[PDB]
Amino acid sequence: LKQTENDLKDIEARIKEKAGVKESDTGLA
Amino acid sequence: AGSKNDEVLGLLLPIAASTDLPIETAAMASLALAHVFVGTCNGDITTSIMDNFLERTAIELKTDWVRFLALALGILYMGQGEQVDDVLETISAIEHPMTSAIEVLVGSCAYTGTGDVLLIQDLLHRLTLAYAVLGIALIALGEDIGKEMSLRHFGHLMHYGNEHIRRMVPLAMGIVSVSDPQMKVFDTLTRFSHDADLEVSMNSIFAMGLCGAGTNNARLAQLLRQLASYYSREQDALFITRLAQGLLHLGKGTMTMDVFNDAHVLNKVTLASILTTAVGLVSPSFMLKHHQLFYMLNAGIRPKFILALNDEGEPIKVNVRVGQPVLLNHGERAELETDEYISYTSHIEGVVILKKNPDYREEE
Amino acid sequence: DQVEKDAEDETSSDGSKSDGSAATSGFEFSKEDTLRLCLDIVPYFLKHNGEEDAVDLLLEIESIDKLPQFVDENTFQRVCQYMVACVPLLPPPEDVAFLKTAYSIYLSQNELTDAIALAVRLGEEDMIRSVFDATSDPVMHKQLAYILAAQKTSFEYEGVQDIIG
Amino acid sequence: NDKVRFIKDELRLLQEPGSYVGEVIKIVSDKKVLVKVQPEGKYIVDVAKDI
Amino acid sequence: FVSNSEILKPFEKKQEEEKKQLEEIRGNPLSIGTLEEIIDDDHAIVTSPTMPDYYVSILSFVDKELLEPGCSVLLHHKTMSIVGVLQDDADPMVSVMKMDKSPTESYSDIGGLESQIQEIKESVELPLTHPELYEEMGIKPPKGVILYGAPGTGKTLLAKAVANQTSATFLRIVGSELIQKYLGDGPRLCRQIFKVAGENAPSIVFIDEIDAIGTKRYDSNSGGEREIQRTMLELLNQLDGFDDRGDVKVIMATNKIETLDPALIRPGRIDRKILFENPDLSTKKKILGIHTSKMNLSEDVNLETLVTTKDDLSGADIQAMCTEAGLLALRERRMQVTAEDFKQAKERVMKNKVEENLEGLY
Repeated sequence: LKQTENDLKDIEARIKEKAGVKESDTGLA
Repeated sequence: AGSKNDEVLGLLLPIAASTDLPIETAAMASLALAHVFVGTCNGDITTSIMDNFLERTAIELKTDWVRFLALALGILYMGQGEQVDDVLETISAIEHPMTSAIEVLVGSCAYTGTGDVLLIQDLLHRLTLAYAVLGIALIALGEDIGKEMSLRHFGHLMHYGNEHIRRMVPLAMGIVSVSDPQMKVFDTLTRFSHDADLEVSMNSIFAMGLCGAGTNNARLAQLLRQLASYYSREQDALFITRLAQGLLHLGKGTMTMDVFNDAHVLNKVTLASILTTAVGLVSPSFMLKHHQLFYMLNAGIRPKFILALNDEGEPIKVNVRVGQPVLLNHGERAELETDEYISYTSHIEGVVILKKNPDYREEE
Repeated sequence: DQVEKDAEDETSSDGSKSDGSAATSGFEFSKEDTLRLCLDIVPYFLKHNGEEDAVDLLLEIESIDKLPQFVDENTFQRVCQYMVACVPLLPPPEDVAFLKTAYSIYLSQNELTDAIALAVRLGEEDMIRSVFDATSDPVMHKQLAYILAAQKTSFEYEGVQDIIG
Repeated sequence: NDKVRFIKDELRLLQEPGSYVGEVIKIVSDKKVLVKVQPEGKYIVDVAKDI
Repeated sequence: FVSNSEILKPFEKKQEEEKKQLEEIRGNPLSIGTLEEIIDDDHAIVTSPTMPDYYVSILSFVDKELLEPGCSVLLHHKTMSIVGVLQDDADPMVSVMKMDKSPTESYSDIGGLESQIQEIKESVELPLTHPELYEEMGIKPPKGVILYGAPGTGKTLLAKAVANQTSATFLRIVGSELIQKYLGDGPRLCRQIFKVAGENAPSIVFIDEIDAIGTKRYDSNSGGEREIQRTMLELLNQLDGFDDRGDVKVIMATNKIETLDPALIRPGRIDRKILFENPDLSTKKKILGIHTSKMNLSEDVNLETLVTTKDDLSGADIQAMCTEAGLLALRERRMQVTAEDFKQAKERVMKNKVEENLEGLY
C-alpha cells in the first residue's frame, strides 16, 4: 500500500520539476 | 493440550466439512484441533483434514479456509518424519509466499532439531512473508550461530516503509523484547505512532505494550517514557493506552517469554501457540476478525522461576542467594541464581532439588 | 573420504545400538582392512583422555566405531558426559549415532551421570530407564521428573503419563 | 610502412586534455564507484562497462 | 540453496525491469555534495565540494522531512539539483578519530588494576547496564570520569577495557592536533566530534591531552592567542549541552586541571576522579601471574620471590621486564627463562626510568 504510493509521487513530481528548473536555468544559472 | 481426545474430533469433524466461516464456524476449528494434537502421532486427523482440502468440500473457495487447512496439518504432526509427507503434499498444493518459508519449518519439526546452514540461508534470500520473518525466531534456537544476528536483523525490517512489514514485526518484538532490548526499534516507534493514520497509532502503542510486558524499570526506559507520555487526547487514544498498561504490567509485571529453556530442551507447544495467535490477533490491525482472539497469546506466557527445594524434594525451607530482595524462601520470585550447593542430579538453572554438604549441614 | 560420504549417501536412518557396528554393517560401506588401522588410532585417544578435541576430530572422520572403541576402560562418567554434549553440539549436520553405539557398551556397566545428558534432549526411552534404574531415592526421582516434564509433548499425555506418574 | 604508422600513433596519443588522479572511497554494486578526486570535488561516477 | 535459485531468477528479473525504469528517470553521472541548508519552499542552497553555491530545486525522491542539514547528497550538473540522498558514513565528518568498536583490550589482559577497576566500573559501566539505582534514589549519575597518569599503562588501558565491557564505540581524538595554527578552525572541529556522537551512540568519548587547546589563560593581549581560548569554549559549551544516563560517558585525559575551566569540570557531571597509582602486592601478584602463563620458564621462578625486590612499579614495567628477559634467554638460545633473567631485566628498566634520585632515608 504505502510503498507504491511514495514512488509514484516521487516520479510524477520529479518530471514536472525537472522541466521547470531546466527552464529557469536557460540563460546560464 | 495434554488430554487430547478423538470424541470431540469426531463431533467437530463433519461440521468442519460443512464449511463457511460466518455460520457453522468450524473452518476456524482447525486451529484449535491442531494445537491440541501438537507434537504427536494420530493419522485419523491428518487424513480427514487432508481429504477435505484436496477434495474442495462445500464452499471451499474462501481464502481463510485454504489457510486453515494448510496450517492445521503442519501444526499437529510436529516430529513425525516420514508420516509428514502427506501434510507436505496438501500445503505444497496451493502455493503462497507463506509456504516457501513453511517448507523449512515442517522439515525442522519433522526430522528433529535444527542446526544446519540451509534453513537460515533459504529464509535469508526471501527476507532480503510475515511467516518468513517470524520464522528466523523458530529456527535460530538450534543454530549455534544464529541468535545474535536476529535482533539486529528484524530491527532493520521495522523501519521499512511498506505497511505490511510495519504490522507484522511488532508482534515478533512483543515476544522478543522482554529479554532482548534493541534500541533502534523503540526510538523509531515514537514517530510512527503519529505517522499519517489512526490505524498505525493503534498498532504502535499496542506494540509498545507487548514488548513492555513483564519488564519494568531500568534498560526499558526509552520505550517506557513513550508509554507514559500518552494516556488520552481522544477516546480512541484512551482506550488503546489503557489496554497497553494492562499488557505492560501483565501478571503483575513479573512474567516472561521464553521459547527455549535452560533445561536444554525446546517446546513444540510454544511454536504452535505463537503460530496460532498470528492467524488471529488482528482486531486493531490488518486481517480483521474479532477481539476475543487476543487471549490466545496467553499459552506462551510463563512465570519466572528458580525453585530451590532441600532434601525433602517437596516444599520445605531452603535458602539461595539474594534477588534485587533478600535470600529466598521456596517459591519466591527471582530467576537465574546459580549456587554453591550440590544438587541431587545436576547443578543448573530451573527447579532444583538441592542438598547441603555435612560441614555446614543445614536446611539451606 | 570413503566413510563420511557413504554414511550421508543412503536413504535410510543411521544410528544403532548394536554390538555389531563397523561402518559397513549390512551392506558394505567400508573395507574390513581399512577399518582395523582406524581402530588402532583410538587407544591413542583413550590414553590421552582429552576427549573434547578428540570427538570433534572423530566427527570430521565421521566414523562411529571410535566412540565405543574409546570406552572399554577408564573413568566413564565425566568423559562420557563431555562426549554426549560434543556430538550434537558442534557439527551443523545433526549427529546422534556416535553416542548411541557408545551407549551400548555404556548400558552394560551403566552410569546415571551420562544417562541424564542423553535422556534430556533425545527423550529416548532407554536413557530415561537408565537414569531411573540408578535412582532409588524418590527425592532424586523428583528432580529428574522436573527436568523430564519440561519436555512437554512426550511426557504430557495418557499412554505415558499417570502410567509413569 | 610500420614506421609511418608509429609516428602517427604518437601524434594522436599526445592529444588529450589530461585525466584526473583520484581515489576509490568505496564500491557500489549498481556498477557505480565513489571516487574522491585529488584536485577536483567528490563524484559518484559510472564505472567502465568493460571494467 | 537449490530452493533460492529456482525462486531467485524470475524474482530478480521483475526487479531489474523496474530498477532500469527508475535509473533512466534519475540520470547519471553525478557530483556528490553536502547540504548547506534545507529550505521548505522545496528549494535548497547546497555546498558543492568544488566550492560554489547554487540555489537549487529538490528533485522528488525524498522530502525535506526525510532530509537534515549536513546530509550527503547526490547532485546533478544542471545547477546541482538534489537527485537523491546518500549516507554520511563514507563522506568525512571527523577531526582525528580512531574508531575501535568494541576494542581488543579488556581488564583481564592488563592484570590486576583491581582498585582502579572498581572505580571506573561504578561510574561508566553501571549506568549503562543499570540506570535503576540512580533513578530510584533519584540522583544524577557521573556522565564523566577523568583518568590521570601516564597513557599505555594507566589512562589508555582502563578506557579501552571499559568500552569493550559495555560494547560501545571508543573514539579517541587527539586534543592538541586540532592545536592547529589558524584562527577559527578548532571550533568547527569540536562541532564535528559532538555531531558524530549523537548520531552514533552508545559511545565513549576520549579526548586525549587537552592542554594545547585546553588553555584558558588570563589575557588575549600581550602574546595572548585568541583561537586557543575560543576552541576551549566551544568544546565546553557542547559538553555542557550533552547530558545522558547511559548514551555517552566521557573519559578525559590531561594532567593539569587548573588549565581547565571550572565549568568543563562542571560539578554535578564530573564527580569521579580516577587516578592511576603503582599497584599493591596482591594486584602485582595477579599482573605477574597472567604474564608468566604465556612464558615457558624454569620452576625456580616464583611470583613470590619477584614481589619482594619490587618497590611498587607500574604494570608497564612488568611487561617491559618480560620482553627484555626473553631476549637474554633467546640470545643464550633457549626458551627457559630463569629467576635471574627477569631480575636483570627489571633492574635495568627501573634504572633507565629513575633518572632523578633523592636520598629519602637520611
